[PDB]
Amino acid sequence: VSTTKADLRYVGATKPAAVGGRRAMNLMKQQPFWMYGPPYNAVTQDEYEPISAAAPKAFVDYQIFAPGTVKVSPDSVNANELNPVSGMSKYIGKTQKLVGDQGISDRSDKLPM
Amino acid sequence: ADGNKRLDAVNSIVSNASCMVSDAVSGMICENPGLISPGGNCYTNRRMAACLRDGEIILRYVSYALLAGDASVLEDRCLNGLKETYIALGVPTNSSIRAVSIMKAQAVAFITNTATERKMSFAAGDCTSLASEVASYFDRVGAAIS
Amino acid sequence: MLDAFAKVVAQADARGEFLSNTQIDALSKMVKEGNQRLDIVNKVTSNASAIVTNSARALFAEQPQLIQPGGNAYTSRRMAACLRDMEIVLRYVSYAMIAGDSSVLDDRCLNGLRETYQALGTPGSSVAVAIQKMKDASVALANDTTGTPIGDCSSLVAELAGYFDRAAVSVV
Amino acid sequence: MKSVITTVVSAADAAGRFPSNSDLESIQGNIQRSAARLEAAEKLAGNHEAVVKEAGDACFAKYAYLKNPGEAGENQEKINKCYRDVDHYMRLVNYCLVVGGTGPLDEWGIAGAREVYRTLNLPTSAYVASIAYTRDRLCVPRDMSAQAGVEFSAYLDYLINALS
Amino acid sequence: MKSVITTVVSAADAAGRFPSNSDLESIQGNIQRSAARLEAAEKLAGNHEAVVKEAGDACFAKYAYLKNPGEAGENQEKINKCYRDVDHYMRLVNYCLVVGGTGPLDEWGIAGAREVYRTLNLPTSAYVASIAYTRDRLCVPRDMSAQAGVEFSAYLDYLINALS
Amino acid sequence: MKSVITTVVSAADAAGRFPSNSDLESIQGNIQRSAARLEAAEKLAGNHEAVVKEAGDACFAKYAYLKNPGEAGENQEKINKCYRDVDHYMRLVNYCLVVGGTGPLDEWGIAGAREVYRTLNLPTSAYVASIAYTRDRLCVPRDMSAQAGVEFSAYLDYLINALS
Amino acid sequence: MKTPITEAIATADNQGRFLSNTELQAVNGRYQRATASLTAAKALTGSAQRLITGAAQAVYNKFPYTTQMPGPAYASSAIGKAKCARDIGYYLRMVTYCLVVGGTGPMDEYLVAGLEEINRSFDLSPSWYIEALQYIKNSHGLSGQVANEANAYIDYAINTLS
Amino acid sequence: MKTPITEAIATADNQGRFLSNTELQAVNGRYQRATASLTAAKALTGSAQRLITGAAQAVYNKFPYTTQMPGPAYASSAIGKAKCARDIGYYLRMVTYCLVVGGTGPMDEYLVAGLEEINRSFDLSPSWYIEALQYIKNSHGLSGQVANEANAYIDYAINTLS
Ligand SMILES: *CC[C@H]1/C(=C/c2[nH]c(/C=C3N=C(/C=C4\NC(=O)C(CC)=C4C)C(C)=C\3CCC(=O)O)c(CCC(=O)O)c2C)NC(=O)[C@@H]1C
Ligand SMILES: *[C@@H](C)[C@H]1/C(=C/C2=NC(=C\c3[nH]c(C[C@H]4NC(=O)C(C=C)=C4C)c(C)c3CCC(=O)O)/C(CCC(=O)O)=C2C)NC(=O)[C@@H]1C
Ligand SMILES: *[C@@H](C)[C@H]1/C(=C/C2=NC(=C\c3[nH]c(C[C@H]4NC(=O)C(C=C)=C4C)c(C)c3CCC(=O)O)/C(CCC(=O)O)=C2C)NC(=O)[C@@H]1C
Ligand SMILES: *[C@@H](C)[C@H]1/C(=C/C2=NC(=C\c3[nH]c(C[C@H]4NC(=O)C(C=C)=C4C)c(C)c3CCC(=O)O)/C(CCC(=O)O)=C2C)NC(=O)[C@@H]1C
Ligand SMILES: *[C@H](C)[C@H]1/C(=C/C2=NC(=C\c3[nH]c(C[C@H]4NC(=O)C(C=C)=C4C)c(C)c3CCC(=O)O)/C(CCC(=O)O)=C2C)NC(=O)[C@@H]1C
Ligand SMILES: *[C@H](C)[C@H]1/C(=C/C2=NC(=C\c3[nH]c(C[C@H]4NC(=O)C(C=C)=C4C)c(C)c3CCC(=O)O)/C(CCC(=O)O)=C2C)NC(=O)[C@@H]1C
Ligand SMILES: *[C@H](C)[C@H]1/C(=C/C2=NC(=C\c3[nH]c(C[C@H]4NC(=O)C(C=C)=C4C)c(C)c3CCC(=O)O)/C(CCC(=O)O)=C2C)NC(=O)[C@@H]1C
Ligand SMILES: *[C@H](C)[C@H]1/C(=C/C2=NC(=C\c3[nH]c(C[C@H]4NC(=O)C(C=C)=C4C)c(C)c3CCC(=O)O)/C(CCC(=O)O)=C2C)NC(=O)[C@@H]1C
Ligand SMILES: *[C@H](C)[C@H]1/C(=C/C2=NC(=C\c3[nH]c(C[C@H]4NC(=O)C(C=C)=C4C)c(C)c3CCC(=O)O)/C(CCC(=O)O)=C2C)NC(=O)[C@@H]1C
Ligand SMILES: *[C@H](C)[C@H]1/C(=C/c2[nH]c(/C=C3N=C(/C=C4\NC(=O)C(CC)=C4C)C(C)=C\3CCC(=O)O)c(CCC(=O)O)c2C)NC(=O)[C@@H]1C
Ligand SMILES: *[C@H](C)[C@H]1/C(=C/c2[nH]c(/C=C3N=C(/C=C4\NC(=O)C(CC)=C4C)C(C)=C\3CCC(=O)O)c(CCC(=O)O)c2C)NC(=O)[C@@H]1C
Ligand SMILES: C=CC1=C(C)[C@@H](Cc2[nH]c(/C=C3N=C(/C=C4\NC(=O)[C@H](C)[C@H]4CC)C(C)=C\3CCC(=O)O)c(CCC(=O)O)c2C)NC1=O
Ligand SMILES: C=CC1=C(C)[C@@H](Cc2[nH]c(/C=C3N=C(/C=C4\NC(=O)[C@H](C)[C@H]4CC)C(C)=C\3CCC(=O)O)c(CCC(=O)O)c2C)NC1=O
Repeated sequence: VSTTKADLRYVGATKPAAVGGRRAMNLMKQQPFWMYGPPYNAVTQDEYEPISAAAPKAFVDYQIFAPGTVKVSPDSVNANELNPVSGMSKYIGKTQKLVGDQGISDRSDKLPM
Repeated sequence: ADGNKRLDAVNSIVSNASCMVSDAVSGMICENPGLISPGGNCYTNRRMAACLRDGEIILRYVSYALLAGDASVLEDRCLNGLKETYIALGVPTNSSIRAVSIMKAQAVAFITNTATERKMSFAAGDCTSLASEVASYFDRVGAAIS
Repeated sequence: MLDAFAKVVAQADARGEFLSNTQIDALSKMVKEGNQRLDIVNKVTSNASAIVTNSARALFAEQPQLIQPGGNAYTSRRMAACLRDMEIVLRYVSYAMIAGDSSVLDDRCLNGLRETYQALGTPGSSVAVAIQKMKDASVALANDTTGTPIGDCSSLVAELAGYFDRAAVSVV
Repeated sequence: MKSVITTVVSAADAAGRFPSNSDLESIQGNIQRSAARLEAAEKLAGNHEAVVKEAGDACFAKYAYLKNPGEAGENQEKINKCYRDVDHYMRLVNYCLVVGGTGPLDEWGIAGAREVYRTLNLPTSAYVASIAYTRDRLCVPRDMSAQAGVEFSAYLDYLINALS
Repeated sequence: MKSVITTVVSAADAAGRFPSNSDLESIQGNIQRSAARLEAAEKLAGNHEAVVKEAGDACFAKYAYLKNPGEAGENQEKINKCYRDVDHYMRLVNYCLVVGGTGPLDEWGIAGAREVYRTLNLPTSAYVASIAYTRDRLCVPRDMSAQAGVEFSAYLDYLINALS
Repeated sequence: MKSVITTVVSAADAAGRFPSNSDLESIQGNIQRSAARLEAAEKLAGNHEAVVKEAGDACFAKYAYLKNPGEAGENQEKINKCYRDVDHYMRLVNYCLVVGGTGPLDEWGIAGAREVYRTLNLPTSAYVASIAYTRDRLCVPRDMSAQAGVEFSAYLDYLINALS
Repeated sequence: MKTPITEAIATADNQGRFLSNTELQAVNGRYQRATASLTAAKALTGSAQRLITGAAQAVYNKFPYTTQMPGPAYASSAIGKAKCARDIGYYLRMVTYCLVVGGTGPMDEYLVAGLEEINRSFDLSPSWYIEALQYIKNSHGLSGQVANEANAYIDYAINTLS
Repeated sequence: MKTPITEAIATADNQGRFLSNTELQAVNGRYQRATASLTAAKALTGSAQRLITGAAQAVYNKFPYTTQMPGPAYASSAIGKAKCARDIGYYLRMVTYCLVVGGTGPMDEYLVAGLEEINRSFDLSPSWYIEALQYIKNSHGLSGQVANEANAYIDYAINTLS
């Protein structure tokens, strides 16, 4: 009782990793939210990609621009919505990887390079 | 031969490398200031960190192709798949040529030593063959994307 | 061992009967599939190294304690023996696919595998996750065309999925 | 409105007939498929302010020329009328999953729109740049069901088809 | 599992008899009641990450002493195991609405729990305050129907009376 | 187009006959002989830019007077129409090896060709200097197989003989 | 040599008995499949230097350090480039040998046995050849069951290199 | 475990005899050499974080494609950079075990048994690890026989990879 979206993902994981590229990690699946934290430490699929190791020496200065052309939005303006009495926060700290999404990603968009 | 002119021109680019990329990708924002509005795609912290990483790889390729003296270092898998990698991700792929055309202007400033706020000490002589040699490499990169 | 043709013969010799006319017409359908069965065994065998390694790669992403010091796949001899077992199970599942009968699969791989992993301390709930990851890498490789003529193979991929589920319940 | 009920009751009236067994057999189909569309009419009516407000950002991040002077995104009242429009369309798409057909999208969102958007110089390619953003971003086990994510994304590219 | 099927089979196995007319009459109750308790099990299985995390910090909103030194909510690992152990209990209530009895709650959540929460010094009135918060959060027409909320709350206070 | 399957049907219709065992026996020759002319049709389908080039200048090497004023190949607009024509003949030879007979070359490239080259002053000795060069620039173990260099060479001088 | 005919003689000589229809049906399957296996051997042989030159150029684009790094193990000289194209021709030639005899017999004896002792000694990466075998798999131009016979022995060579 | 002490016991047990002076002299040679072996183990343990993170950078400077190329086999992501430095620390830890024990017995058991099949499966190149082991041989700063003891287990690991 499989689906077309599931079988188009898993067939990229049958090529070798010298050929398939980022598609070699396409067999991994979404786990519960507590599985990504401190006793268990399960790895997301974004950490196998080169976007997780991006740290350039260059930087945008932000005083080059005209006033009015830099925008900043928060995620909430509420203190117990940003951090509860427990430490389980989506926004502040090391507990923002404890979420029910984002274990898997889309690396079947581009190419096998 | 004259490998001293070859080494002077590469060194003048790998010295001012991080100033070049941060001038290029911020002159690119300055022209369309909607890349860093909400919804734009240099807006978030990781999308900003990857656009900076791309210009450092591109300038590394042009700096290393100038040191060898051939465009055999240019093709890589970098020359092919950049135009398809940006369309698939969804990246303004003409605005990504503004950052390479800006970087092209700075490298022919540092080589011909006409940089309007930096002056370095060289010998006397000419470099306007090496300035064209690196204009072609900055054209091979900006033609592989469109 | 005995395949699916030999399975109904052995069931008929123990009754002392000739095969029926209905039973010959049911073995004509097993020859009528014939080439579609050999396409599944061709696709699974041709990508056998990448199915085992990339589903071991995805097991250690979700259960990363297996390769920590004190885990069951931490050393070179204990990691190489783990990939060797995942290639043993994929071998005898392809043997059971070309035969149409799961008799070589349990008489030469599965019988005594639960007793082996209980004497060694190998986590049997993690072996069945590696079996279930080679399953959907192979039932997604089964129903893609890639140089096969277009047709319906949904009855032979339910048989291949049933051999992966059989190997997974004989160890969990 | 074009629904399942209003087609088979109009057509029998056009012939002067009573309701017959082919009419009741189609309203029976409005009992099997009805559970999925009333599940995407509810996920959209509970999270519309979050889908409207970062689909309108895709309309401006792709067409940055619209923020020039003289365009339809020059001042901030024009940009606010844009986000109201994407909220207007999603309210019509939510109406379609409750009615069952494309009744409210046709009469209230399409029938006249090609005249109005051409007089007031609003591009339709910026309207479909945001409706295609919502469609290519549905996540089928997470956002809704599998069959509720089919019929939600079928009313979307009906609107993408009618505008472009 | 303690269920409707496994009760009437075990009762007719200890007596050594075939399934009688009263053993088939009990499985008919499993049919007429399955409509309500599978609606609650599907409503829970779609929105479980938001129900668990809403109840996980209802523990610490009543008992702020658990962040004191030596307690059970000191560091990041102990609150990860706390939100896990609440999510374990909400999975077993989803399993009990599917099976139809208190089977998975008894064998997997309740048996042996008094000896573990005392040896490891986890206050059992805080494995209750998260369960009691979910039982009063439920609005009977809003999230589910009337009889789906009767079944959902009756498995929710079976767990409360088993920890108390 | 003249081929095996057209000529044995046009002959068996001149008499008003059903297809007989001498009509079928001809088309069995279409089966044994197609495996050599199809790997001489795809062999030209890939490499055809290099053969119109290598043969299009073989005439102009031979007939160097063609670039004088008043002549045919005097300027580059006429030279481009000339290289286009050798492309046209090579395309039809690719068509002929697919059908099996000279129907394409006759009905498209041969029929009426003498009426025009006399009118437009084109020397047909230049046209056959190209096609003859392609014939003997051919290494029959290297370029294709042996019996494919029979089928490729057969249509190549049928075009020569129909221009001579 | 592992061919379908020698593996049928060996299963009858092992128990010391004459050939039966268990073994005659196995040799019959070779003959029915050798129609498609011998057209793929003609086609890969005729397209050899198009495929050896093109596959060497695909390794130099996937792994461009191999043409830049100094050392004997790299194709960064005239001699090292001549040995790289020699190696693609060895791999393509064993594939055509396997299509002739109908099993994975010739590349077992001539290519696979002793391969990883060489790649360890002479510092050759086995992923250099997987990219070369993937170019030939995508650009031989075959189709039908002619492609399925050629790809089945190309994919066998990838499985021994990984 | 292959130590100088347990190779002497296993020699006497395979012959069914008591420990003669052939085996007491082999144990005595370990005690004469254990002075330099146990100060080398102390000095490599105290320099662990300096030698691991310095030798990961030596591989990224000689093979700079290993930080650019996507795929799970390369140090291009957060988890691949973490797994590369974890493997230098596995090699440094087994050298300190071999210096304490007195023979190539811990890294024969824990490291080299099955290492060729792992590198070929997970596409890891053994020339990466040789370069990191040449950095540790040229940066521990030991001298005399204390350096002779540490170097003799570092290029035992090099001969199993090359
Ligand atoms: C990723 C796999 C899981 C795992 C596997 C694991 N298995 C072993 C050891 C053995 N497995 C067998 C079983 C077979 N051997 C065979 O030849 C056949 C074919 C008929 C079977 C079914 C045997 C005999 C052994 C022991 C001998 C050996 O290979 O060394 C080990 C090693 C255990 C040890 O203590 O060395 C592992 C690690 N373990 C996991 O963690 C994975 C979940
Ligand atoms: C870092 C500052 C380097 C350096 C680089 C050079 N940049 C040169 C030209 C140049 N400058 C800009 C400015 C740009 N940054 C912004 O923030 C904004 C507005 C928001 C703008 C416009 C651009 C786009 C360019 C490219 C050419 C152009 O389009 O103007 C340049 C050449 C100048 C010269 O002739 O000297 C150099 C060398 N300059 C330095 O000296 C430090 C080392
Ligand atoms: C899942 C398989 C996808 C994926 C999903 C993510 N979406 C995220 C945020 C987000 N999601 C939506 C669309 C969603 N909301 C709805 O109301 C409906 C149905 C009408 C849908 C489909 C929106 C509008 C947003 C913006 C913010 C919000 O409202 O949540 C999300 C969080 C991070 C992110 O934005 O990427 C995820 C992970 N993302 C994936 O990578 C896979 C492919
Ligand atoms: C938050 C509501 C609590 C709190 C809770 C903790 N519970 C902890 C551990 C724990 N919970 C269980 C029962 C759970 N495991 C299961 O497998 C199932 C059913 C399938 C259930 C309900 C067990 C067996 C354990 C111990 C094993 C483990 O470590 O997971 C726990 C960890 C204890 C520790 O760290 O020593 C905590 C912290 N903490 C709070 O502050 C309030 C009281
Ligand atoms: C910056 C001036 C651009 C821009 C860049 C973005 N690139 C993003 C991801 C990305 N970039 C590349 C190409 C890069 N990798 C290479 O290996 C080479 C050459 C050898 C280059 C130039 C790749 C392959 C990827 C995808 C891999 C990954 O995601 O890690 C990116 C992130 C987009 C996203 O994931 O949402 C950005 C923002 N974007 C811009 O707006 C300007 C024009
Ligand atoms: C072109 C960008 C310059 C310029 C270049 C010239 N340099 C000349 C001589 C020269 N340059 C260097 C430095 C270079 N050689 C190296 O070996 C290294 C690094 C190890 C570097 C950076 C040296 C050492 C020399 C030789 C004379 C000296 O000792 O300085 C030169 C004269 C020709 C020649 O003899 O090579 C030229 C024209 N000069 C310019 O006018 C533009 C701006
Ligand atoms: C099902 C999972 C596949 C699929 C299978 C089909 N294959 C069909 C015909 C066919 N297959 C082969 C290859 C096979 N026969 C052999 O002898 C060997 C190796 C020794 C192999 C690998 C051949 C030669 C043939 C031709 C026989 C024929 O055409 O009948 C086939 C029949 C086509 C049809 O009737 O429609 C099917 C359905 N096709 C699929 O789409 C899925 C993915
Ligand atoms: C934002 C994504 C657009 C954009 C939109 C603008 N729309 C403007 C006016 C407008 N829009 C509608 C359609 C709306 N009204 C409805 O009743 C329904 C459906 C029930 C819909 C979708 C109408 C009828 C009008 C005219 C009356 C009014 O002002 O509301 C508008 C202002 C027009 C002007 O005065 O220039 C803008 C700017 N602009 C954009 O840039 C993108 C394309
Ligand atoms: C009924 C007493 C009230 C009412 C209460 C509100 N509930 C609100 C949000 C809300 N409620 C629940 C629990 C319920 N929904 C579920 O899906 C499940 C189990 C699967 C249960 C027990 C949840 C999880 C949430 C948050 C998600 C959401 O609905 O937005 C609510 C909104 C404020 C709030 O965030 O709590 C109210 C006002 N609502 C009513 O209309 C009657 C009067
Ligand atoms: C080309 C794809 C890449 C490459 C090739 C390269 N190979 C060598 C050296 C050898 N290759 C072999 C392989 C075989 N010999 C056989 O007889 C067979 C079966 C028919 C095979 C597969 C062997 C044995 C050697 C070493 C002995 C010799 O040179 O003959 C080199 C030279 C390395 C050296 O001399 O040490 C090179 C450069 N290397 C690349 O960079 C390309 C990506
Ligand atoms: C770092 C210098 C280079 C690099 C490293 C890298 N290695 C792996 C994966 C593995 N390494 C081992 C090795 C051992 N495991 C052991 O237990 C022992 C003895 C104690 C050794 C020597 C093993 C078994 C693996 C695979 C297990 C796993 O998946 O983690 C990776 C990840 C590869 C993958 O496919 O996951 C990486 C990135 N790679 C580089 O690029 C550096 C140059
Ligand atoms: C499908 C088959 C097919 C063809 C082969 C061509 C045949 C052909 N060629 C030309 C037309 C021409 N052909 C040539 C040919 C040559 N010039 C030379 O120097 C040499 C003699 C020779 C090739 C080397 C030139 C120069 C013209 C243009 C002459 C003119 O227009 O006056 C024309 C007149 C119309 C036109 O200009 O296109 C036609 C019908 N057309 C077809 O449809
Ligand atoms: C339709 C069929 C068909 C062909 C035959 C070839 C025809 C052909 N051969 C060559 C090219 C060549 N052809 C040969 C072959 C030979 N030289 C000799 O002296 C011998 C007679 C013969 C070997 C038996 C050689 C040696 C070259 C290279 C020399 C050159 O390119 O001028 C070229 C130029 C471009 C190239 O190298 O591919 C072309 C178009 N292409 C085709 O599409």
